[PDB]
Amino acid sequence: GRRRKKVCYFTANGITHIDYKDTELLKRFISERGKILPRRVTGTSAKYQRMLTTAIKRSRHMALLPYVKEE
Amino acid sequence: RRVKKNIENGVAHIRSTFNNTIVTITDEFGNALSWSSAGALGFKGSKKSTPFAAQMASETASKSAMEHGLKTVEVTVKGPGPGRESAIRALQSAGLEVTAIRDVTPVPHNGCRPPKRR
Amino acid sequence: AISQERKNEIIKEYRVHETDTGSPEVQIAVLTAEINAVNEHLRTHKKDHHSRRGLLKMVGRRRHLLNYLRSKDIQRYRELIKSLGIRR
Amino acid sequence: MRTYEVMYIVRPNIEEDAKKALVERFNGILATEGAEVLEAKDWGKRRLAYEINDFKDGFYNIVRVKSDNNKATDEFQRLAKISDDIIRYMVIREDE
Amino acid sequence: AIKKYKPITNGRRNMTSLDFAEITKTTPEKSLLKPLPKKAGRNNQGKLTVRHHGGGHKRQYRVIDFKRNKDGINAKVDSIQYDPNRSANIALVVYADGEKRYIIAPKGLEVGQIVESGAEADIKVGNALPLQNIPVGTVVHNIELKPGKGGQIARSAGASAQVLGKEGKYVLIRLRSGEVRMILSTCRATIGQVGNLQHELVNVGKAGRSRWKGIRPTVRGSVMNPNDHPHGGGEGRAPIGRPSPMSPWGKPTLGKKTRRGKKSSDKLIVRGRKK
RNA sequence: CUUGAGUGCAGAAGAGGAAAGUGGAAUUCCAUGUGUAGCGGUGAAAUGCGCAGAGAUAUGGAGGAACACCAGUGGCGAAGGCGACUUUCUGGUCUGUAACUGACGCUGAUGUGCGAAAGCGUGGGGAUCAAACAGGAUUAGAUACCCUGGUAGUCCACGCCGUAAACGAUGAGUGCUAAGUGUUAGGGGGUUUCCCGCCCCUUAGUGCUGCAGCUAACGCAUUAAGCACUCCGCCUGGGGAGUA
Ligand SMILES: [Mg+2]
Repeated sequence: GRRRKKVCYFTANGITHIDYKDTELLKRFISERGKILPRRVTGTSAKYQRMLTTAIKRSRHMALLPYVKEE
Repeated sequence: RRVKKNIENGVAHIRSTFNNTIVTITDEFGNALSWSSAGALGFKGSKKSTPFAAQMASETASKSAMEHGLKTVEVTVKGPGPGRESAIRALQSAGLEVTAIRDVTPVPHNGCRPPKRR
Repeated sequence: AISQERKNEIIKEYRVHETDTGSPEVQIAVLTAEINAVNEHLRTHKKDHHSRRGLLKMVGRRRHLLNYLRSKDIQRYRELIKSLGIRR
Repeated sequence: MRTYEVMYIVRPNIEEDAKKALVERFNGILATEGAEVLEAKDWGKRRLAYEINDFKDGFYNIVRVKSDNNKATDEFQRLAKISDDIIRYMVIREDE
Repeated sequence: AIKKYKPITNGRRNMTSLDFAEITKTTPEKSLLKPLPKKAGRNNQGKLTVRHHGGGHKRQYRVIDFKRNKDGINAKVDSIQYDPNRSANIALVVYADGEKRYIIAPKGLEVGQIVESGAEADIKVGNALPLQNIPVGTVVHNIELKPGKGGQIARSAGASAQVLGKEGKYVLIRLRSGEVRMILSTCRATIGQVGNLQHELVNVGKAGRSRWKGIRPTVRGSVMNPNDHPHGGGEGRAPIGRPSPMSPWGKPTLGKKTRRGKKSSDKLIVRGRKK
């Protein structure tokens, strides 16, 4: 309760964010390949997953951030 | 030219199914020059599934690849299979000068139903 | 939908006195407005489940509060059916 | 009455003049109907993570309108996909 | 919509016909009309060339401006009307200048809606303008193949073409019939599907209702005697003996191609799908 | 009369629903450039595709359907169900609050309506996947598994049927009775310079281990199969038969 990494990463984000205007919360929460870091890795709380998810997705159709970066 | 595209960096693309693996060496573009098939080299079926096929095919196209002549080459990798690791090794034995390997196992986002069976 | 502005307005005329917010008169009026709005949305979109469920809760409770104001009083009852023009 | 942002995206290959009359026109078509062009800016040139018609690279534009929900996107969506200069676009409400 | 008729007798059971909900008046403008005798499918001579026409009901010619020639000038729409000689219902158009001209009706047209004929007339339903300017991924009716004639294309009931893309000269288009053609960049056209969509769910219902139009009967070939048609003759009923089911005039029907491959537009034709 | 119920006021969240709009990968079909003799498949094979240059490789085009990570015993909803994103419309829930009406409540026969997938009509669409079917192989034989193709259909819209292991095989509602432990949205307070961090408490659903007790046993154990009340539905040996 809980065996994941630290509780309380969120101390530097909230209440509402991003939506696209902040790279400085953006790449922290994802990979280098393009996929997302799960909640096991980052140590964030649950709703922030459920926000930053849609944050990056809105960032993708505006092409601020790739669907894929393997090259 | 045109059949003899001489450069010092082209591309290699690789396949490896469970039952067959094909390799090819092309340009940066690419435009295609060589290939080899485990079945082409006499093997059949159950012996296409061998790691050694990676090697003898790797050589077997690498020769004509450096007949045109080439120093370096990139390596794409598809095909979850045995030989995706081995052909790299035996391709270094040819004496060529890979700089990077890109594993692109082509994954969809559920574009179509896969075969139910089994 | 409705929005608090409309709601907080119309109660002032039908509220039996000043501070009140209950006094079921209010409630059948407000619910009346709601069901009409949702009913026209519902004719726009013929097919749904959320709505008709929602209505029939509202209408169902409307009938009840009405059956309550049929016996706590009789004058308010007639007065409100002919004021709002609902429930023949 | 509710708070919309909007982003719109334009190619680089146009001449800078067309960008001017386009933008001013465009804040026009968000303005004309009673709904308020409030705070217009330009995040500007930037490279994309991937190409969208064929362009690696392109322009961005940010503006803002607070309005009723009946005046701005109803016109902009119509005048978005037909226009061969506005590439992509997306509109939201006040959430992050 | 189509209103089924309650069966009361034999000759109504499968019957069906239209509701006429897109109509405002019934009697037309006298002026634009123009008279029309009939021919019953036959020549300047008098001989029958096309079979089974004539027998029908009387009618007239409602004129149309398919050109949409006068450009720029905004218009309005103050009425609909009915048109026998085409499936597509028809609109009347008070131009700005007091002129009056009839136009085929796009689906979803509002009386009082306004519609233009110009280059700078930005896209809506109804507006008339060339192909070069239109965006890709749009449905369009009443294209001209040639500058200034009067359109020949998608002019019937229901939906219409698709623009797949364009060069500078010429311009592509996919039809219904799904088939492709290169079209000029400057031919005048418009946008929006055509009106009446359920003209085809009409179960005509009874024999007369072909005569009312009118058309008239067509007799089969395996019934006649063998002069008049090749299949004919035969004791009792008549399997078609020969292969290659024939017209009365030889010349098969069933699979044979009759496009003449020397025609000039055969380069413009690509990707023949329906024929 | 206010404690049940409902209305408020300030708030929290959500894959709750209907319609429209947008986008990337991927499969496929075709076109073009590159280039030769195999591809693909199996446990082993064969049938098929291919010198008309396949497959492989690169570019760009069309086209339908589904939406990698995220996703978790997580959430929502009355159930069936709902996972790309954005807008429009819109249903209910939980907390705190307590002014506000002052028992308006619970259950619910007959009726009325929503209801997986398959199925049916009418009309559109047709990329995969794939009943029926054909061929191959195995096999004593195989109209079955395996393999290569492959239509309806899957898909959309308006209608219709109206069922399931529709399952937790546990009716709804209220109330009382040991703890521990995680989790989800909230609320009060102490510590902290600031809790955002730590701790203690309290509501609502959510999972596991567990006593009292029950149960024939397995097991349930504040999300009862315990202690009781109300209301409804249902069973009276098995086959015959969910048949006539
Ligand atoms: Mg609890």
